[PDB]
Amino acid sequence: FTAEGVKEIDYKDLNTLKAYVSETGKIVPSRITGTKAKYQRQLATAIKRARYLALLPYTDSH
Amino acid sequence: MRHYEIVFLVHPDQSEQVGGMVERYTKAIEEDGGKIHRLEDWGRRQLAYAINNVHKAHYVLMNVECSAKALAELEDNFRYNDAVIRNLVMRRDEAVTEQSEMLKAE
Amino acid sequence: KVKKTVVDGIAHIHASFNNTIVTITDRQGNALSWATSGGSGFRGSRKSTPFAAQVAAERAGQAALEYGLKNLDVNVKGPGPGRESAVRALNACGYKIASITDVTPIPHNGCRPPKKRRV
Amino acid sequence: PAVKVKENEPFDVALRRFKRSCEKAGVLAEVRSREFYEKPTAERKRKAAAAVKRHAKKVQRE
RNA sequence: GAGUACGGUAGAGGGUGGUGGAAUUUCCUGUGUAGCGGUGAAAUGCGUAGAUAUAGGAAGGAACACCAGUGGCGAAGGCGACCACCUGGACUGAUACUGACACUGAGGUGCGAAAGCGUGGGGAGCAAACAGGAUUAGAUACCCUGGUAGUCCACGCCGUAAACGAUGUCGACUAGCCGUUGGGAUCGAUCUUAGUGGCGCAGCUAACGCGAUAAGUCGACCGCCUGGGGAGUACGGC
Ligand SMILES: [Mg+2]
Ligand SMILES: [Mg+2]
Ligand SMILES: [Mg+2]
Ligand SMILES: [Mg+2]
Ligand SMILES: [Mg+2]
Ligand SMILES: [Mg+2]
Ligand SMILES: [Mg+2]
Ligand SMILES: [Mg+2]
Ligand SMILES: [Mg+2]
Ligand SMILES: [Mg+2]
Ligand SMILES: [Mg+2]
Ligand SMILES: [Mg+2]
Ligand SMILES: [Mg+2]
Ligand SMILES: [Mg+2]
Ligand SMILES: [Mg+2]
Ligand SMILES: [Mg+2]
Ligand SMILES: [Mg+2]
Ligand SMILES: [Mg+2]
Ligand SMILES: [Mg+2]
Ligand SMILES: [Mg+2]
Repeated sequence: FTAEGVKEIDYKDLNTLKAYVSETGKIVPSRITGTKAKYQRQLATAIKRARYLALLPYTDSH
Repeated sequence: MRHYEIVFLVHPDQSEQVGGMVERYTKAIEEDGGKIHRLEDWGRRQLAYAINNVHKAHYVLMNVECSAKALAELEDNFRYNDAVIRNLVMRRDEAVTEQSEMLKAE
Repeated sequence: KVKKTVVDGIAHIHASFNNTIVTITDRQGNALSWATSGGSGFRGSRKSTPFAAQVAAERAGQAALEYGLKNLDVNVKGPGPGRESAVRALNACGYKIASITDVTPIPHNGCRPPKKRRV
Repeated sequence: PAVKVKENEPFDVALRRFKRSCEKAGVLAEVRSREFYEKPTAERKRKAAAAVKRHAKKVQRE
């Protein structure tokens, strides 16, 4: 996210959010993706918030 | 006043008069000194899970500049309306006004 | 005693640390046949082995050939043994396994579980 | 965690692929964790010990 | 030194309401037939009055998977779903402002895990007491099947913990190396600031060990100790 822009990770960008979920539908640990801690926290909050609005699934099963 | 961002999705059966609800809400909140900055409609998407045993909903976004009174009355409208399903209000500090995701795909 | 045909069944394997239960149903969840490790005549330490699960799946499949069921989808659920031997018994019964899915229920916080055994 | 049998392969790669997918998801670990109740003292102690061992593992590489 | 005004950051800091998804339990209904559950092995227990399994629906309560980390915040106790509202402090940068306005602190005042107590609600799971089955020489235990106070909420009391870093608060100096959290400057690297960790020279220690987050070198104030039991007990007061 430090490459060009994006002052934060928004909950409306599903294309970026889907890069940080596993096929099950869980958040990917920061030690794998190499993301900074601050940006990982922003990922977590955005993913939960978008998961509320049914844009992302809580679980692959449902 | 104070900035707010509201995401609001309507039952698919009533997903034809959504213009009316948008207009009445906008009037009711800008008649008290409020303001509308962005009003986006990307409705009729598929749900990632079934809410009230439906799998479709009509999404809409609006950024508003309102006060406590307008907030409370709009929240009541969403609360006691039956074509509301789900709601999200996300106060922020800047007026965002230039597209969010629209339909990037063809 | 009356006849009814049905194609494309779903087989549920319910594996625990003590037993396994295999149940073949239609798409609507209507059970046609079932079998269990204890029903196969193992009854004890032998009940918690993949061999018992394989025999149970064999019996259930042979019962289910009555209705037809050229095709089975599979739902595995539970941590115990017999988790995979049941599926490889089911195919050898002759069905065409389209897919396998794990449906083990996981709480997100849930109720608190029992106290720990002091053994 | 789910798979499919696609393009006429034996029922010996699909089963192993399903096993690998389930291991990657973390099903047995989750069930073994909720098997009994772990009091917060024990949880915190385990996290501390694992962190110490992880740090020693990292340091011993050099 | 200590404070004020001004932008700006990160946070499970606190309080009041609203709402989510997974799972368990009970209840209603369809299919279906002889087992299910549990153990080291069993038995108690639940089933042909149709169980466990499986599919649909409804009610309710509590905890908040992944993110999650020698990570963060708080004086400590402690604080992990999401949103709005009310609110405390810390960090950071430039300029201006007051002009020693400071540190510690016997009495005193306030916050203070869990269990417990009072009044009124609630009741899914777990589970002191209790009942039954095992094991045993016995078994008022470990183990199994059940299960009530309690655990949850509001207000009030209680005032204790291996309440621990077993290390009082404040300030100043004393080789270095390797990580990490919030944030600035210079040209990914270097410098710098407040935290949080692993090693380590001097020095200190009975030794273990500490070692800029000192248990080293110093200063200001406070609390406490004086062989082991009897005993943190008796009597008196509060
Ligand atoms: Mg148990
Ligand atoms: Mg049932
Ligand atoms: Mg005092
Ligand atoms: Mg309590
Ligand atoms: Mg009590
Ligand atoms: Mg009592
Ligand atoms: Mg009561
Ligand atoms: Mg019980
Ligand atoms: Mg009480
Ligand atoms: Mg004490
Ligand atoms: Mg403590
Ligand atoms: Mg002490
Ligand atoms: Mg000291
Ligand atoms: Mg000092
Ligand atoms: Mg050291
Ligand atoms: Mg000493
Ligand atoms: Mg004495
Ligand atoms: Mg006394
Ligand atoms: Mg005492
Ligand atoms: Mg006395």
